[PDB]
Amino acid sequence: SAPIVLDNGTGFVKVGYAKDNFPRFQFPSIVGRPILRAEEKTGNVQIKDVMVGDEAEAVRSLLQVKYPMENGIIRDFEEMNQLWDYTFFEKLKIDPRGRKILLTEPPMNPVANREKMCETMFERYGFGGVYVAIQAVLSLYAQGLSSGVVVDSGDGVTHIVPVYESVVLNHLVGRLDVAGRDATRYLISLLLRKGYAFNRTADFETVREMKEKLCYVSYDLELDHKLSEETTVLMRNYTLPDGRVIKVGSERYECPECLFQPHLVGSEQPGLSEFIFDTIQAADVDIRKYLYRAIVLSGGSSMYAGLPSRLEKEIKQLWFERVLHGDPARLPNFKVKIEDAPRRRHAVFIGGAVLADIMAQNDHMWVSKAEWEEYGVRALDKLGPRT
Amino acid sequence: ETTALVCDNGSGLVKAGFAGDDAPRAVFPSIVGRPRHQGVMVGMGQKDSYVGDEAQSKRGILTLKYPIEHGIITNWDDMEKIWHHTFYNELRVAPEEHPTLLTEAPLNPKANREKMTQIMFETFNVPAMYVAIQAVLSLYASGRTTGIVLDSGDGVTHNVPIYEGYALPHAIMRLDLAGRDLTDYLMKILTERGYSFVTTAEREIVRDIKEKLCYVALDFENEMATAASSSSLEKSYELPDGQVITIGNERFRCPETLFQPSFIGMESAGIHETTYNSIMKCDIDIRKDLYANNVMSGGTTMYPGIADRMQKEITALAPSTMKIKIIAPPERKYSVWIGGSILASLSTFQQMWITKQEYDEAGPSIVHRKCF
Amino acid sequence: ETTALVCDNGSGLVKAGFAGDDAPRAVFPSIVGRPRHQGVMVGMGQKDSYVGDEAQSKRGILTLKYPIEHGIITNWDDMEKIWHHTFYNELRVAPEEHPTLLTEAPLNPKANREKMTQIMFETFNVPAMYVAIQAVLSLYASGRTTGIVLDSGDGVTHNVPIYEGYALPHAIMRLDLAGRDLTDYLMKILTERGYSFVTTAEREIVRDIKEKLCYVALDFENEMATAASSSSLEKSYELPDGQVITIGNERFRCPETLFQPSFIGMESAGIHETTYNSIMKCDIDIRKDLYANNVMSGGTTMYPGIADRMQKEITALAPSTMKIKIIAPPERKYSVWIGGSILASLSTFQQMWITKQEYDEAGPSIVHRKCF
Ligand SMILES: Nc1ncnc2c1ncn2[C@@H]1O[C@H](COP(=O)(O)OP(=O)(O)OP(=O)(O)O)[C@@H](O)[C@H]1O
Ligand SMILES: Nc1ncnc2c1ncn2[C@@H]1O[C@H](COP(=O)(O)OP(=O)(O)O)[C@@H](O)[C@H]1O
Ligand SMILES: Nc1ncnc2c1ncn2[C@@H]1O[C@H](COP(=O)(O)OP(=O)(O)O)[C@@H](O)[C@H]1O
Ligand SMILES: [Mg+2]
Ligand SMILES: [Mg+2]
Ligand SMILES: [Mg+2]
Repeated sequence: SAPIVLDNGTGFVKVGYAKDNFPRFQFPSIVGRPILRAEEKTGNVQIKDVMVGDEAEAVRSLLQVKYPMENGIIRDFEEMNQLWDYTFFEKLKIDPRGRKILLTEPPMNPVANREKMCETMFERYGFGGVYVAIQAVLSLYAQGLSSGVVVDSGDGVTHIVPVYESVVLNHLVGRLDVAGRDATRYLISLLLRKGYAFNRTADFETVREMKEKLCYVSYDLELDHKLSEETTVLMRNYTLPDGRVIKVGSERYECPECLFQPHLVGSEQPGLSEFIFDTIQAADVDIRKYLYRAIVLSGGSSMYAGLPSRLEKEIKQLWFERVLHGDPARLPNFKVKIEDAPRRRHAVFIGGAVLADIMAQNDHMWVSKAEWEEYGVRALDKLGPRT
Repeated sequence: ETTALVCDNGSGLVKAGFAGDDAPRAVFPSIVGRPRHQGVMVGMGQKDSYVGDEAQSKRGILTLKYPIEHGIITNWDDMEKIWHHTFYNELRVAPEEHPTLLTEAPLNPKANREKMTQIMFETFNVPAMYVAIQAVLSLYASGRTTGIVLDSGDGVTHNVPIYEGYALPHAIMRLDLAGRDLTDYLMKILTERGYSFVTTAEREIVRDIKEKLCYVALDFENEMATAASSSSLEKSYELPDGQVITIGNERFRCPETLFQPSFIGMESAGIHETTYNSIMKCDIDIRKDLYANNVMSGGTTMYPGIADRMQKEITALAPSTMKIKIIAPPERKYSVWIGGSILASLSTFQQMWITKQEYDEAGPSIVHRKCF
Repeated sequence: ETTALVCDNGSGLVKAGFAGDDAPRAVFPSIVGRPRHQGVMVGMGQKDSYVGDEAQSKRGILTLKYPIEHGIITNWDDMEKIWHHTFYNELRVAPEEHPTLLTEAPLNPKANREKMTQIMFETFNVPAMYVAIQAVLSLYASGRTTGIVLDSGDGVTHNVPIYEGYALPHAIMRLDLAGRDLTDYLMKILTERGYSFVTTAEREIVRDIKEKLCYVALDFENEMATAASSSSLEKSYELPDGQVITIGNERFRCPETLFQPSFIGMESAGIHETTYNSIMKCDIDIRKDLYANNVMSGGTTMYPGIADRMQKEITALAPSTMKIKIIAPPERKYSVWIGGSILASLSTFQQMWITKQEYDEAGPSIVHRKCF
């Protein structure tokens, strides 16, 4: 009946229908092959040939996990085919031929990835409709706003896109190659500082949950260095699901610091706030307020504790240092407002669900199966002529 | 006739309204905007084009264009678009029930007359219309039967000496220098301060800079020499984006282009040499009153202190044996509209309109036969 | 006087060498590299900042950033460091003896020129110096005196028409599209093939790729249609790593921005239309001659096949009765330097230097009363 919407994110998969509010099902984009190591390997129920999704992440102890998507693109495609099969056949267990699907994709992906993903979706499933939309416009839809710049930070890659009054500035879209996965890798290294080693595959998800529960974004660097240098209050105790406890100190505020200082992970690209400032400044002089006045955080990786406050303070400070050249006279004449909606993690899904019935009931807006087969790959231009 | 409409299709601004009134309900820059960014977002009905105050408000994304340049028209499609805007949006009156008054500068090519009159005929089917020169209304607004005028606008500046109901056609000349060229030179001189303005949207803010932070000096060499201690003349302008502008000698350099056109590669007589030549080419018996019956009109003459400089300069060129005066009404900008309304308010002007019955057999060429 | 020095501080590269010669003594990128690793290697004297060819050699670890932005210097400290490096490494002559010569973009914010001459007189003690626009040097390079110079480099591009004797300042057009923007757009479109370049050293690698494997299409839609069968437009490159890069229509898509600025979202007219407008602004007495001579100069204009498309499109815009030729010197990269050397070699130029003796009592503003 209602069109289906799919958000195949790098670290998670969300799926649902139109008019929905919260994602119907969310599960990591993982594929589990069976493996036997030096564990106890209790035979809970059974181990099948290929286990993916919630069952995979639950039985992860006895299986190795491979991530089909890296850096926002699909590395190995057979595993990702298994992922769509799982999602369509048991997560929703409804697999008609001819339904309408609205896909998602970060802005500056290779053409081949999107083209062959659409080809797979057509041929292997036979769906009668398709549409691929940027996550940024969906994030904009989530709050119903029309003008403003929205930043999306996920597991794979963080991107920002400025939109002013229902016009997407395709020549100023952002792409910062630092995301939650890089933060997790830096967390693993920072734990290797002390002596703890996480070289298994389930340990990756373990430390991901650790960073989920404990790590936080600093608001004042020198204050937190003083706190971690003189006081032991920052120490937290975390017990692994295996049952072992470790000590975490400065790692809590040093893990997500790589987002703001990418040189920690060996990235030449500027930090989050600096990149946002450059993107806003490169725009025309007329829309600069509405770019500053409405900055919307989105994505799972933006859920860091104390991130909106640090972002607002840092953007104001950087404006003061870069424009006013140290003059504090005109500082109180600046209006910046970072949006921090509670569901900025599923803003992409919410925007996709809204767009599902925004443009429904008229198939002449997107691509059909016949049009695809008789205009080849080049038929995939009705969606958008983005750069 | 119920009501009479008068409209002066000026190069930058368009003024329209019912005759016999004082406040124009239809004033807005002659701007046609089109979305430059091809990529658009589905929904909310992205309009194909924008015109008027709406276009000015959304100047950030569009690429605004001026249908009129130097007075000649190049964008007749935009002409019908803006005329439709004027007739329907902000007047709410059906065009086919009221007469219209049209204006333009002298020495306009005849084909312009033909096309404007012909589109007035078919595209709108208005009852009747008349077209004349802007300077005629400029003088008629003041209620003066004789005196030279200087109609400086956004794209046209022309001098029209006027006798008792007539004029000396050998004595009218029109100068292309106007607000557009002033804006261009202002950009070319503000590139000094590091400020850059290339996009049309930035042209629209350069125009505001000129409107609000410009004045005319009285003795350019002396004041430029004393500007070496640039402390009492520099001002501050707040750009829309949020920074500040420290305007300097360019706040008075750009309007000086009118007096000396040699700074824009225009080897032409100055704004006072043109007046001197025009009056000297007039009759000897009217040199006396033409020396002291000059008026200011249009939006270009809003410069503070330009009247005193113009008066003293034309006095310097003129013989000192007799007195010189200047007339600068505080409504120079709407003088043309007021004159048009007054002329259409004439008790006996209803028979000088041109209804359908003439064009039903005559054709567009008869406008030069009677209308002027 | 022993000799003379010419240093064209371009946005990307610096061509410094003695006058009276056709081969530059030293040409190298204008990059100041500072390492981003606190893990100092104790010993073997590695210095805090790297400039010149050493920056290119060690770009694997430094953070390369140009000290010129669109022809405007913004990091005067690294500017003076570069000048120090030049004078006492690649020239090995103290500036106290040999006078220098500099080049400046037209319509440049003159605070740049003032600070330039001030800092040179302060920290270099040059006996004398001069500043000239690259356009006049480009015109002098071919030995003629007519034509309009299309000088496009790393920061900005500009056109300055000129007849025998005197130039036409009101017709000078300048656009910021240049080699840096071309490299940026090439990097932006390379990610559509899966190849990602983010670091500054990667920017240099992409710039080398653009040097080696780029050309301008004769007809854009025709070549795009030809791109249906990936036969001839497809080439390969060898990365310094050892990788292999496959390049397609991006070979000719990125130089197209010179003619379609909307590709990178810059509202403007392509350089061909800019040249056409600039020549049209000239009077009828001068364009009949300026059409024939079109001087092409700069690093960007070295593209293979750009001259043919330039010629065909300029004749497309111009009336069909015109004969237009494009000048394509095989030494266009150093054309500005050769023009400067020729200008300095003339014995009729020693009179209008800028000596310290006149500078002391006139201050830094003398650069405006002397040069132009
Ligand atoms: N409260 C939190 N604190 C820290 N990190 C969080 C929090 N919530 C979510 N995250 C991070 O967000 C990530 C999930 O992001 P999500 O899967 O929605 O992005 P994505 O859709 O994969 O991005 P893309 O569309 O670019 O692939 C997780 O890897 C997790 O580390
Ligand atoms: N307050 C002001 N101060 C200075 N100049 C002004 C002011 N208002 C308008 N102008 C100038 O007047 C011009 C508008 O002229 P306009 O009345 O539109 O002539 P026309 O009606 O013939 O097109 C603008 O270019 C602007 O530069
Ligand atoms: N052979 C070439 N083909 C195409 N582009 C080139 C070539 N050589 C140099 N360039 C471009 O020209 C630029 C250098 O221009 P340059 O002459 O240094 O201008 P400027 O002196 O104003 O910096 C470089 O950024 C490069 O991208
Ligand atoms: Mg996402
Ligand atoms: Mg007028
Ligand atoms: Mg140069």
